[PDB]
Amino acid sequence: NLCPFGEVFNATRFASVYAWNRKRISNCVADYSVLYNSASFSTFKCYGVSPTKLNDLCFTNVYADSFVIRGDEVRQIAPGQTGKIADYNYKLPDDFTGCVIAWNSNNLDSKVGGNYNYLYRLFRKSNLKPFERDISTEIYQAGSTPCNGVEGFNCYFPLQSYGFQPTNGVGYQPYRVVVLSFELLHAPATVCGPK
Amino acid sequence: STTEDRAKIFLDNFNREAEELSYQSSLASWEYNTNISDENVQKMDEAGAKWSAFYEEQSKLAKNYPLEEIQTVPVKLQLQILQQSGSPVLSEDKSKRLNSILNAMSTIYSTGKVCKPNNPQECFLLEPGLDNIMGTSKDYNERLWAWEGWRAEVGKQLRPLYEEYVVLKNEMARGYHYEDYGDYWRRDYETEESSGSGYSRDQLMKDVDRIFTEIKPLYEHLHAYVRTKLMDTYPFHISPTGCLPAHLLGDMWGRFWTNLYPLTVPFGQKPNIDVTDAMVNQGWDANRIFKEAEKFFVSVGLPNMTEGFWNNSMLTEPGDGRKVVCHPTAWDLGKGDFRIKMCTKVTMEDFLTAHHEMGHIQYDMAYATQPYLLRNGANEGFHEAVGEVMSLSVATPKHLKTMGLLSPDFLEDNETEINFLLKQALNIVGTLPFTYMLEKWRWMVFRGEIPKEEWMKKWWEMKRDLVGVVEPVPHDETYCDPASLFHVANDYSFIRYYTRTIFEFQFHEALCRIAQHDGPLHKCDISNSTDAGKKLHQMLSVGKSQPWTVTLKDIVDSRNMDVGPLLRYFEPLYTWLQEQNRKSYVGWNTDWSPYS
Ligand SMILES: *[C@@H]1O[C@H](CO)[C@@H](O)[C@H](O)[C@H]1NC(C)=O
Ligand SMILES: [Zn+2]
Repeated sequence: NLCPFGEVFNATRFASVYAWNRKRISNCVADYSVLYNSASFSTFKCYGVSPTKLNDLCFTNVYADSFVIRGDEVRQIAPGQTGKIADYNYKLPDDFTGCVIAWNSNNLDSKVGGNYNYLYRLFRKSNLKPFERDISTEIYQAGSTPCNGVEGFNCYFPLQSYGFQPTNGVGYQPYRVVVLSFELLHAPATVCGPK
Repeated sequence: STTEDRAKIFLDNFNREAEELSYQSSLASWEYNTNISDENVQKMDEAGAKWSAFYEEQSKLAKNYPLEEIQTVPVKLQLQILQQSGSPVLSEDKSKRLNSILNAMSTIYSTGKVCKPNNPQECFLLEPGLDNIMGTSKDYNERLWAWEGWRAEVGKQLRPLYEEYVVLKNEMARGYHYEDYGDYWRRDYETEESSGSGYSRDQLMKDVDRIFTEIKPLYEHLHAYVRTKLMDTYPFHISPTGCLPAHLLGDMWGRFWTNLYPLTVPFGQKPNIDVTDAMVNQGWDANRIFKEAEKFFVSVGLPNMTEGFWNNSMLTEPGDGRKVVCHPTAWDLGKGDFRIKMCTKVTMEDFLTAHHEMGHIQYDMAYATQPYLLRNGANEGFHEAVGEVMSLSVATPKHLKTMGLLSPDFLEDNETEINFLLKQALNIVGTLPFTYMLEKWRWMVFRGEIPKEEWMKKWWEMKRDLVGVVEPVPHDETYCDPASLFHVANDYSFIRYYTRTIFEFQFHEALCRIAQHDGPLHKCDISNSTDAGKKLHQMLSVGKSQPWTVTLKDIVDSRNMDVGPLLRYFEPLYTWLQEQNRKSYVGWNTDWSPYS
């Protein structure tokens, strides 16, 4: 009963930040040491739990969230941060207990001319709640004139496309993020470290 | 909701869409400049048309948001910049007439050639033909031919166009609620929004006027020293008390006196400081020049260069059958891509030029945090000033000694300082009257103070009073000698070079004070001073987000332009020029002319 940590990190396809994928890791033993020791990850910051003592703790379920953002947006994933990614795309709670892992993927997710297949949400009526996803494609009304389902004057499409090209700087390069969320409830724990 | 919140949404959509369209034009223009081809020209023109059409469309949409109702200071600047920059309110026919006049001027300037007498088909162009003659020749009649020929062939054709160019530009500026095209140009320095103390567009004229009165002593002594030295080279054509002939000032327009250094050198026997031969012997390559430049900015605490700069830039002439535009440039492509296009050569000139353009990239790297519209210098002079301030420290004898390029036993005499300071003053100081005069004439022409009937009269009346330069040949109103310069015929302001010189030495004094430099300002090296880089980084990161008055106060502790640092920089030369200008008339007579 070994945990399928290899599939979520070593995945050929990652999702957009507005449509972040969640995978339940359960009923297995998890080696957190081999993940944190890998120098392939540029970001490995754990909030609420010590990264070194991750292998000696037990939780009920583990949630792995996957998406792609820009380089300057890896800060917006952290708890208590605000921005178009945290407010309208992916929000982490203020009492977040888990780990955030990211690494540069310019060699894979960047193409000459632009990979416009990764996209994000620019505008929204209200800010997203913790661990919430919005897949709505309804036109946004910025002015008094009604949109009536047509893109136009003061009517902007909520979802706009990231533009990743190989010549961008590290800030504007694509970054793959994997967020491990830990849950402990009054139920038998299924995810534990090899002890 | 408020129109402020409604405007923030409009600028969010602009910044996102503009960054992609500007990146396409920047990547396309880079391909033409790094691979000249008729195909790449089409891609560059098409990508640039998409950016301009989107810019001009969103400029009209920005007018729908009233500026009075916006309370946040970033958005106000972006809406204000967008509304005023594009959307010509001029008529359909006039807008095309302006483009027809604007495009024609650049063609007459770029393709206008002057033919020699006695050889009607041996005709020379400004680059590199007429520039080499006007910068190297010591013959009166040769230079007068090139001077009048350029003035008559290129200038006379531009005269009827320039009269139509002024009225069309004034009508355009009057649409943006400005007085004239000069007022429209002076809005860069307008700290319009402040509690009180808002820097006025008219105040720039006042402060610049004050600067000329403060720099006149040093210029009048430099004018007298050049005069006495030029009389040895041109014996019977220069007056001991008259103005300086125009065609003998080292360039076609008298913009820079630096090429007069062989004729005005203070101490000839003292050796120069050229390290080019040492760099060749020491195996220096293109990588060493830019990497040692990276070390200098790293020493003050400024960030390392992006790795994309090291692999995506044209730091040398590629050869490889690719035709390139070999002109030093710093590229802010628009999405973290920072490159430098330079056909470098193992020379001291290119070594200093590398620091001047890397300084722009360090500026560009710092203000990338701000929105796209606010991603530029606070005013016109801030940008190039930063590049020259860094270039001043690397040319000091200590820096060349520490880099191993200069011998440890190089003689540092007062004789060597005067030679260096005169070469600097021939370029730095000599241009300031020429710059003040050129823009004063244009400003006054736009304001209507000079009729077309007296255009050339006031041009040379001001040339004689303000610059000390006299027309070699009488010029009718059929001429347009102001337009004979690139910046005038290509719709470019010239007051940048005035203000950048003031701010440059203001930065140099402040950073050298912070670096605890012991000695004169002209031997200062800010290297290894992390405190100086901290003050510099705070200025570069701000960009146009803050008023330039507040931005300047954070580094030099002054809200205004001050010539003190520039005059104090040249104080060793001022006291030397004053002892040697004994036995010599200092000043000029407006009435004397070589044609009389
Ligand atoms: C990712 O794949 C490499 C081999 O390509 C493997 O060595 C590594 O352990 C994998 N990591 C994870 C987290 O699956
Ligand atoms: Zn420059």
